Amino acid sequence: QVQLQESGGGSVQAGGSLKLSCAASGRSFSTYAMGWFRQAPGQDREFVATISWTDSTDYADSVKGRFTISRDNAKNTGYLQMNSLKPEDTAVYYCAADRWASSRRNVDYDYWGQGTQVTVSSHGS
Amino acid sequence: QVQLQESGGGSVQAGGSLKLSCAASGRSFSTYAMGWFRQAPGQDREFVATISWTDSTDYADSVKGRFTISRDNAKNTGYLQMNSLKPEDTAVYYCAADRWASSRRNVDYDYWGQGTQVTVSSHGSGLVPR
Ligand SMILES: [Zn+2]
Ligand SMILES: [Zn+2]
Repeated sequence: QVQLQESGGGSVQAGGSLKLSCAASGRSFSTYAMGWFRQAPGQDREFVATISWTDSTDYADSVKGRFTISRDNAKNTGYLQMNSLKPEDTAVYYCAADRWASSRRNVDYDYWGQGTQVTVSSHGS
Repeated sequence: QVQLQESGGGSVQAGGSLKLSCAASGRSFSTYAMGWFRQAPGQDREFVATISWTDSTDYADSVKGRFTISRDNAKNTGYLQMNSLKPEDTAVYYCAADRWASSRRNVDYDYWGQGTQVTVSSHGSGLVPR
């Protein structure tokens, strides 16, 4: 089992950047896949990116070329670098982990953080 | 002569990251030094970082190892990547440009943006990184 804690959220101008971190506590972090999901109010919790135990990555089409997922097993930490942020990215961002799956389905991850709020302004504001 | 506009500011959790951009309008952007300066409440506009027209960099001791200044001459844009943000970093951040400046002095830069606000939460709100 792992416990996860996200950090790095904020409220930024469109086109800006943020970096989210997810700090894991528990045994065998290197054996977990890590996922990022996001939920806007009155919307379903959606796949953003995942990284496998071998650093194989997967991204939603909506964030390809803008977001980068990574991990540092020595720090038991995962990261989501978010560049060229858009108002469509506003949401609570959750990190999730699982040893038995590495998919784009939220039901396939059994360990979740509490979430970090990301807010992005309108375009050209 | 260039016109500058900063973007990318915001409010962020202590320990987080931002990236500020400075878009320049005008001729010969690649011939200008670009500086970032910041003004916290009750403070003067202080040097943060500069990049010369030959890509030579200079950082304030308070941001060395956390901030990275860069430029994209093809996009007439400069950048300030800010990692491991601290409450000490809360300020209005200004970009400045000059063809004839090789100093940390705000009087050596003749072209200024209007500023972008950066607000970092309290130290206590930050986690202990591994
Ligand atoms: Zn599972
Ligand atoms: Zn000058």
